[PDB]
Amino acid sequence: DVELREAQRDYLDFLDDEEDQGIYQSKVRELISDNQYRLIVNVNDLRRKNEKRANRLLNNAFEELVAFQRALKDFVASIDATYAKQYEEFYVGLEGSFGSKHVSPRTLTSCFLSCVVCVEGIVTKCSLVRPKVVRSVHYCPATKKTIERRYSDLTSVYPTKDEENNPLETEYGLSVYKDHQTITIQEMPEKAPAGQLPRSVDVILDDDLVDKAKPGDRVQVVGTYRCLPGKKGGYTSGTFRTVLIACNVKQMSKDAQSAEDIAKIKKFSKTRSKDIFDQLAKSLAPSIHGHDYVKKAILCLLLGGVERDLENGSHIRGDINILLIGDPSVAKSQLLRYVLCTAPRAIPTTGRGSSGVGLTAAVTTDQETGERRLEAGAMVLADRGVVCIDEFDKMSDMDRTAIHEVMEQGRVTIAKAGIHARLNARCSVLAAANPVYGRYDQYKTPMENIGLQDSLLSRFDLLFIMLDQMDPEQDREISDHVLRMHRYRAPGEQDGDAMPLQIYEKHDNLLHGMVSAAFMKKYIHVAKIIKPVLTQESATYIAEEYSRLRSQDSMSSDTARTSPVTARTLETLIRLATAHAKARMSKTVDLQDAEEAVELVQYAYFKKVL
Amino acid sequence: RKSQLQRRFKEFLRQYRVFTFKYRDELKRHYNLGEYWIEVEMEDLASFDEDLADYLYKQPAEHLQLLEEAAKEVADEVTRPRPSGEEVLQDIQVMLKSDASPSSIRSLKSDMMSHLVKIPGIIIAASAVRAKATRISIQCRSCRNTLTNIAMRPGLEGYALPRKCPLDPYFIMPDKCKCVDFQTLKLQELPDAVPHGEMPRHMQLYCDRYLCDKVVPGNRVTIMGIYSIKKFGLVGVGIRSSYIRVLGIQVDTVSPQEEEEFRRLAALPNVYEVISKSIAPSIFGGTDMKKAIACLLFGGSRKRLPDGLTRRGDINLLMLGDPGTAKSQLLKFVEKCSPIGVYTSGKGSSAAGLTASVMRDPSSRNFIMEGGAMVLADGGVVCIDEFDKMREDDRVAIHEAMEQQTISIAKAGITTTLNSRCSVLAAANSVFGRWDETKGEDNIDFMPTILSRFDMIFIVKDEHNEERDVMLAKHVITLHVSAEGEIDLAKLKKFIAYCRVKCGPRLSAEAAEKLKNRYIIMRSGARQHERDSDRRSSIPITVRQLEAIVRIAEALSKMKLQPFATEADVEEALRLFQVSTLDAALSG
DNA sequence: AAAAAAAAAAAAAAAAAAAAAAAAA
DNA sequence: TTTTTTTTTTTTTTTTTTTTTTTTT
Ligand SMILES: Nc1ncnc2c1ncn2[C@@H]1O[C@H](COP(=O)(O)OP(=O)(O)O)[C@@H](O)[C@H]1O
Ligand SMILES: Nc1ncnc2c1ncn2[C@@H]1O[C@H](COP(=O)(O)OP(=O)(O)O)[C@@H](O)[C@H]1O
Ligand SMILES: [Mg+2]
Ligand SMILES: [Mg+2]
Ligand SMILES: [Zn+2]
Repeated sequence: DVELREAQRDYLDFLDDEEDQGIYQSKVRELISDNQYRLIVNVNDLRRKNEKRANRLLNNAFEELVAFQRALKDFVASIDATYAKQYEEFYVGLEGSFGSKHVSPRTLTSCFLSCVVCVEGIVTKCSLVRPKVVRSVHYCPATKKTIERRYSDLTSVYPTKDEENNPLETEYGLSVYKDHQTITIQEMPEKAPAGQLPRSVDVILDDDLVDKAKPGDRVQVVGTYRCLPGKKGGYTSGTFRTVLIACNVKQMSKDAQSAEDIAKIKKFSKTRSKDIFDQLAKSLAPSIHGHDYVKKAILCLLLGGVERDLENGSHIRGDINILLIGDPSVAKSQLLRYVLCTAPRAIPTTGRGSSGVGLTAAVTTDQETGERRLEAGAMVLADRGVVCIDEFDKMSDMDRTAIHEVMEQGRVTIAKAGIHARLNARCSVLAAANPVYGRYDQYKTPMENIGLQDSLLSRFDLLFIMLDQMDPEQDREISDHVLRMHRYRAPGEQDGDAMPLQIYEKHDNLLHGMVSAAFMKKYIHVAKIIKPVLTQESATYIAEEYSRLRSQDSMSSDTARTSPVTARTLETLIRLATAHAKARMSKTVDLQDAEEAVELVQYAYFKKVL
Repeated sequence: RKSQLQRRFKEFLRQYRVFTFKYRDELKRHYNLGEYWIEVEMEDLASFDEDLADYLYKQPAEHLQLLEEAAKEVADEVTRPRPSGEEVLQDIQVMLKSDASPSSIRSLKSDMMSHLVKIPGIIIAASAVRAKATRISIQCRSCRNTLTNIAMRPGLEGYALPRKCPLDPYFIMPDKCKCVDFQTLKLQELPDAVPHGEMPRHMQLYCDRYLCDKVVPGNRVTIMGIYSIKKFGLVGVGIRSSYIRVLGIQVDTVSPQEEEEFRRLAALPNVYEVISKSIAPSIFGGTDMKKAIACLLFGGSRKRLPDGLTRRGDINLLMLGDPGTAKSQLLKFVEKCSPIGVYTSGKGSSAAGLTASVMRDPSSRNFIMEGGAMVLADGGVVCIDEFDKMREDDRVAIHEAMEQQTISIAKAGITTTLNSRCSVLAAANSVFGRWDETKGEDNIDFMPTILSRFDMIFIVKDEHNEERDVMLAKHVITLHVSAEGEIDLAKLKKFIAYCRVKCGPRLSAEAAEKLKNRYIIMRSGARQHERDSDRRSSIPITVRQLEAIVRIAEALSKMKLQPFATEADVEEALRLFQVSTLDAALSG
C-alpha cells in the first residue's frame, strides 16, 4: 500500500522531533517514562507541519490513525525497544483547533462519518466497564495443546472443542482482555436552543479511557464518527446506528489543574514575607469596592485550612464555611459569582433551585438491572471544592438541616433499604443571605436580624454582616469605583461595539485610578498544597484569645454576638490561622497568622447595636 | 424515453430566464457555498415545460430522481473546475415549492397515494438526525468478493440482501457505505381546520439530506411531499402504515438598504421623540412611560470586567397602577414589538412555565429542560403581567435571574446555569386594588429586595380629572371609528435589533462625574427623608439604581448609535429616574 | 406547632414494535 | 437448507402506592 506507507513515513518523520523544537520527542519520552501507552497529539502541529497530512487524518480517521499509531510504535521501539515490546499497540489521542469538525451532538450530522470530530457535551450515561476479550488461550487436557485465537476489532466464534472433539478449557489468566465502556454524551443545556429536547450521541471508550469521564460532567471527546452494523440477517433497513469511537476524552474543567511560573511564585512569596496575604485579598475581586475583611475571609476560603485525621480515624474538617448577610446591593452575589469564576470545582446554586435530594446526593433504582444506584448531588460533586449558595435564607428548613453533616464533617450519609453509603463531600460552603425584613435593622440585635437558628449559625465559622451604610464619603468612593468600572473597555479589541449574545497586571487608570487573576490562580493553587504546623507560641496565643472570646468581658455594652462562640470557633481560629500561613508559604503557623485570624474573628463575631 | 425527460429537465435548469437565468446562477452560488441543494419553484417548471410539472404531480418518485440527476449534471457543467481534493461531483437534493393552496389533511384518501401532495399542519415532534444509507457495499463471507454501489431507495423502504453469491453469505461493511441525514416528524392537523366535534388527524413526515432540522416542534408548516407507504419486506389485513416523503417545507408564522435606512433614522435630531411617540400611538398619554419603555427596549450594554464578572445591560421596568390604565395593552405591544419577546403572567402562562425547569426522563434518563418564559426570552424582553402574584419558587428564581441574568438549577442529576438575559417589564396593581395616598408606601407588598432589582418603578393614578376623562373617552371612540412620524412595527423591530447587535456605548468622563454628583445627592436626600419619616421607605435607592441610570443613559446613546453617552442623555436618564423617585420620595 | 389535603417520586405492569435465534420439516 | 414461531430487548407509557410537600387551624 503506497498510500499507507507514505502516511506512516510522514507520521514517523513528524514524531522524529529533534531538528525541530523537540516537543513530541519529549512527549514520547514522557509517555515512556511514566508508563503509559497512549499519546496525545495537537492537530495544530499537524496543520503547521503538513496540511495534507492533517486534512487526511481529519477526513479519513480510521486508516490514518492506524498508520499514525504504527509509526508511534515504531518510534517508541527506536527510542526504547524494551518498553515498546511490553505493549501490543500504542494508541493516539488528538486535540487542538478542529476548524469545522468541532461541533455538538446537535450539530453532529452524517456528513462527519469516518472523520475526526472534537465534540463538547454533558455526560449523561456511563455504562459499567466490561473486559472485551481480544485474544483467547485454550488448553486441552487430553492433547496437552494450548491454542491461541485472535479477535480483531470488528466494531466471533469462541472455540470449545478440539479438532477431534477434545474439550478445551479456556485460560483466563493467559487470555488478553481490554477494558471497554460506552457512554452517552449530550449537548450542554446552556448552548442548546431553549425549545426542543436535548440531542445526544454515543461514545465508545477503549482502554486508557474507560473511566476518564464520570456521569454528569462537562467533557470534550475527540474521536472518529462511524456507523455500526446490524446483526446477520437477510433483510436490512437503510438505517444505521452511529457512535463516536473516542481517541481522547478530556475534562472541560481545564481550570481543575512551567519552571518560569514556579520561580515567579517562589520569588513573590519570599520578597515580602509579611503582607502577601493582604495584597492578595485586596486583589481578590478588583471589580468590587470595599469589604476588606470579607475579601480577606474569602481568600481564606480559597486556601482553606488543613484537615486532621487522627489515629482513631476521627475527622476534623479543614475547610472554612462563610455566610454573608447583607442589605440589598452590597455585592454579595457578585462575590459569589467571582468565587464561581475563579475557585476550581465551584458549584453554584440558589435557594429553591436545589430541593432536598438534588442539593445533596440521592439514591434511585437503575430501572434496568433493578439495582439501586447512587446519584451525585449538587454538593458531592463539589468535593475538594466550593459550593456557592445564593439566596440561602429562602431555602426550606429541611434542605438547611440536610447540610449540617457535610458542612461539619464533610460526608453525606444516604441509605435506603437496598443500599447504603457515606459519600465524600469535603466542600466549603459560601452562602449569601438577605436578612429578615429585607433590609438590616441596625436598631435590632444581629440575632433577631437573622432568622437562622443558633446551631446553623454555629455551623458557619465566619458570619459577615455587610450593611448598606450610605456615608457620603463612602458613597462617593463606591460610585467612583463603579462608574470607572462601567466605563472600562477592553484594550484595543473593542472600539465602541457591543458584546455578542505576569505577577502584576498593567496599571490602567480606569481600573486603578494588584496581581493578575491567572497569576493569583496559580499561586493559590500551589499554596493550597502547603501543610503548616501550629507553633507553641501560636497555640498559646490562640488559646488565650478563645478564652477571652468566650468570656463575657470580651463584649462591651450594646455590642451583640453575631454568632455563638463555641468549640468550633476555636477550630476556626486555627483554620483561619492555617489559611493565613498558607498564603505566605510559611509551613509553620507563626504568631502573625494567629493574630490576623484573631482580629478577623473578633471583627466577625461582634456587631455594635445602635 | 427517461433520458429525454432528463434532457428536458436539463434544458429547463440551464435556460429558464427571468434578464437572468435564476436556476443556473442558483446552482453556481449554492455549489460554491457547498449547499449542494436548490429550491425549484413548481410554477416556473410548469410554465417552461408544463408536461414536466404534470409528470411530477402524477409520478413524483422517478421524475424527481431525473430532475436531481439533471441538476447534478448542470451543476457540474457550471462549476466543474475545482481545486484538487474536492473535484468529485456532489449529488444535489432538489427541494420543490409552489404557490398552490394546500389541501386539507382530510382529503388525503387512498387515491392520492404516490402523488405529490401539499398539506398544512403543526409539527408536534421531531426525531434526531440519523444515518440512512444511500449506497451500501456487501461482502461475501465465503468468497470475500464485493458488490459495491448497491443503489438504495429513499424513504422508509429497506432492502433485502442477496441470497446467492453458502446461501446468504453477504454482510454489510459500515466503513464503505455512504449515508445521508435522516429524520422523522409527526404532523398534526391545524386546530382551526379540525371539525368542531372531532379528533385531529395525523401524518408522519420523512425528511432528507438538507430537510432535516429545518423545522422544530411547534412550527406551523406547509409540506409538499410524496404520499407513500412503508416498504419493509411486506383484524386489519393488507394495511401498510402511510407517511409523507417530505420534499418542500415552508414554515408559516437585513439588506444594506435597510441598514442605511436605520443609519439615517438614528441621525435625526429628534430620533428619541419619534421613537417615543411610535410605540403605543393608540394608547393616550403617559409620554414619560413610553420614553422609559423605549429605553428598556434598546437596553444598556452588558459589561464583563477583566475579572470575569458581568454587569447586566438589560433594563428592568415596573409599573404599579390602578386596573384602569392601559398597561396590559402596553405589555402586549412591547412583546409584539421587541425583536425577541414573550408575554406571560405572574404564575407563568397556560402550560408554559415562567422559569426554566430540569427533569430527568426516567426511561431515557436524559436531562430534559422545560423552558420557561425567561429562558425562551433570552436576549429579549419578558412582559410579566400580574407580577405581584408569583409563586415562591418562581419569586426566588426571578430574584436571582433579574440581577445575574442566569438561572442556576441543580437537580438530582446535574448542576447547571441556564443563560436568561431577558429584560423584565412588569405590571401590577396596588395591594388594595386602588392606590390610596392615605396608606402611601403601604400599597406595595413587594419585599424591599425585589424592588431593588427594577431599574425604574412607575406609579399610575386615576384619582381625579374631568378633562382627561373626556379626552380619553373621545380618543378611544376615535380609535374605534378609524380602526407622520410613526415607525411601523416591523421597521421599528428591525431597527431595535440592528441597534442592539451593532452599537454598544460607554459613558464619558464628564457624564460619569455628573451622574456621580447627582447620585450622591439622591442618596443623601433619600437617607434624610427616611430619617425624617422614622421609617424605611419600601422603595430603596442603591448602587443598583446608579447602574440603572447608567443603563438608561447607555440606551439613550445607543438609540443614536453614538459610541459615547453624553451629558444630555445622562440628564434625560436622570429625569426618567426622577419620575420614579417621585414614588421613592414624594410618595412618603 | 401539628394535621389534612395535594403533589410529586418512584416502582411495578402493560403495550408493542422490531431484530435475531432455535426448532421443524 | 429454508422457513417460521418464538425470544428478547429495547422504548415507551401507564397505574398504584408511597412518600414528600403545601396549606390551614
Ligand atoms: N461596594 C461595591 N463595590 C462595587 N460594586 C458594587 C458595590 N455594591 C454594589 N455594587 C454593585 O451593585 C450590584 C448589586 O450586586 P448584587 O450582589 O447582585 O446585589 P445584592 O448584593 O443585593 O445581592 C452589583 O452589580 C455591583 O456591581
Ligand atoms: N390611555 C389609554 N389610551 C387608550 N386606551 C386605553 C387607555 N387606558 C385604557 N385604555 C383601554 O382600557 C382597557 C383596559 O386596559 P388594560 O391594559 O386591560 O388594563 P389592565 O392592564 O389594568 O388590565 C384596554 O382595552 C385599553 O384599550
Ligand atoms: Mg443577591
Ligand atoms: Mg391587567
Ligand atoms: Zn460468495
